[PDB]
Amino acid sequence: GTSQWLRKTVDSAAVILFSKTTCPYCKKVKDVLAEAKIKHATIELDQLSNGSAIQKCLASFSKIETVPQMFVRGKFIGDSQTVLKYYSNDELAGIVNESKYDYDLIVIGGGSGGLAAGKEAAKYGAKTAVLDYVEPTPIGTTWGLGGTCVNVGCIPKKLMHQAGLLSHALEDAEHFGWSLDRSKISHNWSTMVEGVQSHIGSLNWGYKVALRDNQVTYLNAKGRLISPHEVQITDKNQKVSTITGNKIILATGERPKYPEIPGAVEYGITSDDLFSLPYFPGKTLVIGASYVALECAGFLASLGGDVTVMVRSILLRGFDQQMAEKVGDYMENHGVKFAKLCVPDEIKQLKVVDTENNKPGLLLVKGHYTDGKKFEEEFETVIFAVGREPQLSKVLCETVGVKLDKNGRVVCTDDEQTTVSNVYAIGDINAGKPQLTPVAIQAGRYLARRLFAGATELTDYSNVATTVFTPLEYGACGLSEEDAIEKYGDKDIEVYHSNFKPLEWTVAHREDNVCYMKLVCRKSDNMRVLGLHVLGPNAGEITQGYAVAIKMGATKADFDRTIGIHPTCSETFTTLHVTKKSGVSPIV
Amino acid sequence: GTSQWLRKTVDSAAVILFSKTTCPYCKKVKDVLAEAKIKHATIELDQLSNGSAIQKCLASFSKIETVPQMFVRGKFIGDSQTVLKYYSNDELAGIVNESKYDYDLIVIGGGSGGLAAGKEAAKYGAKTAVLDYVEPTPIGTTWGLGGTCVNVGCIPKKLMHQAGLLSHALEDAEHFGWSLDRSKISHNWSTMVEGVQSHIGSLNWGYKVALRDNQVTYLNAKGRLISPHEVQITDKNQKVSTITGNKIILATGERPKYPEIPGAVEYGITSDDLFSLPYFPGKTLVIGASYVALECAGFLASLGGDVTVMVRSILLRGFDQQMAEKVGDYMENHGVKFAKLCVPDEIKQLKVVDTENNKPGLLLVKGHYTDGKKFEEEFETVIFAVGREPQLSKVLCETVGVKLDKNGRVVCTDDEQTTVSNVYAIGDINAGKPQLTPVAIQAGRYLARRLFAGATELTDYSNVATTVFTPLEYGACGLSEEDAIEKYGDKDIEVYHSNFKPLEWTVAHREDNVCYMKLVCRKSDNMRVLGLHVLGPNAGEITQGYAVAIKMGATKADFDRTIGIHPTCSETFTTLHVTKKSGVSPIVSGCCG
Ligand SMILES: Cc1cc2nc3c(=O)[nH]c(=O)nc-3n(C[C@H](O)[C@H](O)[C@H](O)COP(=O)(O)OP(=O)(O)OC[C@H]3O[C@@H](n4cnc5c(N)ncnc54)[C@H](O)[C@@H]3O)c2cc1C
Ligand SMILES: Cc1cc2nc3c(=O)[nH]c(=O)nc-3n(C[C@H](O)[C@H](O)[C@H](O)COP(=O)(O)OP(=O)(O)OC[C@H]3O[C@@H](n4cnc5c(N)ncnc54)[C@H](O)[C@@H]3O)c2cc1C
Repeated sequence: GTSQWLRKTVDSAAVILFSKTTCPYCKKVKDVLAEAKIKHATIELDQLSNGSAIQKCLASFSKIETVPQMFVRGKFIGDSQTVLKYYSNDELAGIVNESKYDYDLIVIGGGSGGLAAGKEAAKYGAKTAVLDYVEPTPIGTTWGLGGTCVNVGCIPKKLMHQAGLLSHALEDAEHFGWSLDRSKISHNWSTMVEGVQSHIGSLNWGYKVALRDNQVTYLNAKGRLISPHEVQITDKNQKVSTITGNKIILATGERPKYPEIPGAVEYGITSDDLFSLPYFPGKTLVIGASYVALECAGFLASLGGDVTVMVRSILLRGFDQQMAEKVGDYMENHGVKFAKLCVPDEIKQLKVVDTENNKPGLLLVKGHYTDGKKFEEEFETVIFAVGREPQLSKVLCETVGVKLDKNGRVVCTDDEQTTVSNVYAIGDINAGKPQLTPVAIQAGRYLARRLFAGATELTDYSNVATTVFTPLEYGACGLSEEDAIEKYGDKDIEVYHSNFKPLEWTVAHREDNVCYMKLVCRKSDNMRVLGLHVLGPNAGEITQGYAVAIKMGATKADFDRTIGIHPTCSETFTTLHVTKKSGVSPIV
Repeated sequence: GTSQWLRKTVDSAAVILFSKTTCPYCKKVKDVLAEAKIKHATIELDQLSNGSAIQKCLASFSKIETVPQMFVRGKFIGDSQTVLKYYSNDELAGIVNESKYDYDLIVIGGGSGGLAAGKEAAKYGAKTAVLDYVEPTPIGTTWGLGGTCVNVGCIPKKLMHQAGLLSHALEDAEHFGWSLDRSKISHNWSTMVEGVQSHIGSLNWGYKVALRDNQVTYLNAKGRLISPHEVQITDKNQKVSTITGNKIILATGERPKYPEIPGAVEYGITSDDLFSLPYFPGKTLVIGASYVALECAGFLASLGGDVTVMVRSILLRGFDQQMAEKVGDYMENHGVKFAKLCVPDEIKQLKVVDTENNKPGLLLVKGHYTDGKKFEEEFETVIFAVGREPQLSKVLCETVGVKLDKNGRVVCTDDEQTTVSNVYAIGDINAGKPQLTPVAIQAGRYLARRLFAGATELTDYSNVATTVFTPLEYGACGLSEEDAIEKYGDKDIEVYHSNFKPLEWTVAHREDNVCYMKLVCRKSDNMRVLGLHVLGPNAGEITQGYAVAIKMGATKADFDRTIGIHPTCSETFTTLHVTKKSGVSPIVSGCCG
């Protein structure tokens, strides 16, 4: 067992040090490499029960069995004696840097997973190179280091969500005694975008510098994979180059799909454009039903905008449809108009964008309904939230032969390994993995540890909790009710559910029976909580804690035994009693 | 033992039916009892691991082994044919009403635990009586059914807390692009208390109906447990009677302590008085350092008040002390003055409460410091929050023999049983139990079930999560740091921790590195999470979910495995790596990277 583990580890590590805490020579060397500013991976043999047979199995690599044993890229370099010998002449900084390639690792793409990976690898020695190029949107939009989430994703999305939530905090303030007129108050999109952009702006820098502070060579270059070890980089002005790499990680992410219809690319905008947009979108049509679509439709509405969402079939496909229904309903009951069962045929420009005045154009959206009826309306802005796609034909020469799936995504074994043994893929592009930022970060960190630090641990992609950040938030962990029903059958699935009202809402004279949560369990299995769902404020803060207990395989009995914190939204989980089969109402 | 149980179920349950889920004549008997509006507990034997043992063992009460078998108050009343025979002759509703005592249960205290228990026992066919009487405070303040939490506790507490959060959310709006100065806006306290009371009003009524709906006899009366089964009662106009009850539930709650100093009861108020006070408190002094003390100081400050807090010794005794300091230092930095190491000596009236203008008085607070300096300041109102005492001397007639402890609290077994074998106490009074609402409700329900439903499960009192609702909230679950070391030794205790900033706080320009969270773990036992602590927004919402995993015995490995939800405050618990004994600083370096 250990024979194969050790065979892969030393071969792939850049700067590694086998050691004991119990061996004095081993700790003395750690002191030296520290004041020599050498980053190395430390395997501690006294803290492992696979280790009993390592010193004996290091005879095949260096013909010795004493600790410490420092390796550099598969080949041995020396123990306490040879390390100090190489130190007292400045020769250590020259020996560690010795490399078969330009870099131990090249990371193509500087987004959530990309950056996370490069930063970790560098910690254990790897001379790392992270490449990031942002390709302009049709209309011309670009941004700094950080990837999707930082620049055009979670960060702006949630700050804008926040601006939107505060719209109703202002309303509620009045009921709680605060003497302010909500009617007289308005929102300045422009002010808000400055705020948001300024934060993103400082995040771009944070990263840029973070890589510097980690001996990670950051290049603002478009990377192309020409051969299993060679990456072709293009700079800000066409100077083509070819750095070599030992390990390759593909972390290039996705971009927003445009529907294949006239006028779309020319007059329509994606989420890429929305977050840095100079002027308030105005009367807006969102075309799509992804969490991206409803999130954006949701915060534009809250900022006093005229918002329509065009929906071809169902909202939030993949998500639990009872909950998606309740999400959509909340939004409809609050001004988001829906064009149900409807597609766009074309987008025609009625009016151009006024820059000198900072105001949107007018656009005409021609489309049809399912029953063939026409659709025709004028919108100031058209936003296209119809899925995202990886564009790896910009990154991969087919002649390297990295296998892509039915829809253009890197097919990987469970170690994020591609069909090409030194090439790896993480994040949004790794087929079948949930497409979320902590998922990519985790995937990346755990991969760096396996490659350049001899770790075993794999990234667990199951029961990864999510939050859709709509006007009323939706938090989820585990299977949707319908999925749970297909897996272990209807008679096996019990659903304990309930409506609830945040105490903050009572005085504020908001809805009863609109906030809602449910637990989806499997009775044959002790009533195992397969799935947790909640619609209400701070849904993500609510959900996060249970994602742990679910990972650990919680049952309904666990939830019951746990005591509530009062007054909170989240507690209502701890005292759930009404099941769906009983037909009893879940209202208060 | 399996038999030991059965005896306990037949002798205690008001109305119980023994059953199988598959047996058609059980289904018929069930349906029949539902149509005749009869409430009963049920035990489905086909889903009890000791099933065939209990069934054969039933013969000692009924003489039969068949199902179903109906029992009322320990009297076996018949098989299917017998019970069907009773149903169409309509004699059934009278056979369940037959009882030796007036009620199967007298609950004394219509508060959190009392109501919770009341409603629960009632559902299984136990005849139930909830007693509630609200003793007015010194200045003469009273409220309706519900208890402390409903009228003068959690509900008004967090509602006022919410109003304090809105203050800072008005500042925040401006940065997020909204058109308001929030520098000229003021807060109208009169409007807020109308709203807060309006709600407590509807909860008063709500709970009253709830009891009636479950056929619980609600008496707005003072309850004296005069004998093991006798409860003497005084209604609205000193008219006395007596009612009997098989089993008694004490859930009388505590009331706020006062100091032994002149002027206190005369000129000062307690939290009971605060949440209905018609005038704005004005320059307020809060004497204490309990969560009530801090919370009330917190939102009063935020609501535009001049607030000083006099601490005898330490902030939040009982709570992890590192967390208590941070909690305090926040409040100080946000305009809450603290007279530290300080106790009051007396209070004197300088102006009388203008009760026709909605304006406070003026009070002289003479006090001395830990060393001598003699403290002496004026305050428009003064609020005492020095802990809360049980008034069992007002309820429990001495001659019964129910053991109280050092502090006047009912000593119970871990099945809530007092020294008098049929009397139980639950909630704030059950000594040495965490004094919280969801505790008092869990205790009540679980008790009611054990008795009248034949359940076995007790209330788990270990690792109960809390959240102090100060300006920046404090959520906590399990052992403090000074207790994890104190019990398992420094060498065993590994503390992971980290500062954080809400993404919401960035644009709004609030503090980086004031929010803090930590995980007190134990090396030997696989890094078992013994404690979780969090200072930051929505701390209640954050903590709750983890209190479930903590319960099941969570290890750091478990937090590590779990993916974060981005962007949330709570997610910082999943990537914690920095430890204390390794020396690395908690501070989040920058907008990271
Ligand atoms: C509007 C929106 C909101 C979202 N909200 C959330 C949320 O709230 N919570 C959550 O968990 N997730 C959210 N996500 C998803 C999240 O953004 C992704 O899961 C995350 O970006 C995955 O990171 P990645 O490294 O795989 O790809 P990316 O972050 O996109 O990184 C890829 C980077 O590589 C660059 N690149 C591409 N090709 C090359 C090449 N030729 N050479 C050099 N560089 C290249 C790209 O420009 C890009 O910057 C949201 C996504 C969107 C679109
Ligand atoms: C300011 C404040 C804030 C709080 N905030 C929280 C919080 O945020 N979260 C939390 O979990 N807990 C909180 N608590 C604690 C919570 O209020 C108590 O833990 C809970 O109310 C205990 O319920 P109980 O049934 O044991 O007592 P109570 O709810 O007080 O029930 C006692 C009731 O019985 C009545 N009574 C007394 N004697 C008799 C008698 N002789 N006959 C008939 N009736 C009688 C009393 O009038 C009273 O209404 C707070 C407490 C206070 C004071």
